[PDB]
Amino acid sequence: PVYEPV
Amino acid sequence: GKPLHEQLWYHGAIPRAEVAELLVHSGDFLVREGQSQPDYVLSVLWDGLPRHFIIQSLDNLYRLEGEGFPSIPLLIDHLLSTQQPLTKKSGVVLHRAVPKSR
Ligand SMILES: [Cl-]
Ligand SMILES: [Cl-]
Ligand code: NA
Repeated sequence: PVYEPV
Repeated sequence: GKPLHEQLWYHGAIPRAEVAELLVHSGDFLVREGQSQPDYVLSVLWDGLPRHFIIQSLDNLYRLEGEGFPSIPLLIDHLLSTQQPLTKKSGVVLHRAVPKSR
């Protein structure tokens, strides 16, 4: 799954 | 303060498919348990698509890319009160808290 780059 | 799991916008172990059904307008958000990983996630609708931000936990603080807060409710209330973007790269802003279906 893709997550926001944080 | 009121524990995270009692907040109206904390949904626990809901999967991404359910997040997409629950968020309707840009800036709608919820916090949930991770699905594929164990950290909490702030999921926010932006221009029709959910965006998923892992809330980092370290040194007794919670953060995205800015300040560290002593709890997730404090982080959320700060984002709502300042309207600052969750990250500079995303431009996403919290506007309103989606209640748990239960
Ligand atoms: Cl909790
Ligand atoms: Cl899913
Ligand atoms: Na607030």
